[PDB]
Amino acid sequence: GPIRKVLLLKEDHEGLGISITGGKEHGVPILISEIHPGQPADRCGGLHVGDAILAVNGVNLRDTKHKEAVTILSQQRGEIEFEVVYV
Amino acid sequence: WXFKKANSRLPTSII
Repeated sequence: GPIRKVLLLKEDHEGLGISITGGKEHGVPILISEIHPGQPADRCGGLHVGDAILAVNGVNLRDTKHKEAVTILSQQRGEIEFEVVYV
Repeated sequence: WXFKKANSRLPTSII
């Protein structure tokens, strides 16, 4: 489908509530494999298992290795914009 | 539907 931009609100004591797989070294996007119930990703209601995370807060993750992408994602705070597309 | 490379068993992180 189309690119969507979705806002997630994460409190400082919370994680994002996603499992992510993929990355440049695998020739696939950064992908959401699980959405954990009640955590910020679930609450925003705009993200699905199978979504590729193209960018977070304007950080392009289309050509980044797994670990680096996870690091960038885990550094995000507050109101976080995900640019996603369903694969 | 079907076979997407992005569905294959790959290293995963929980965040």
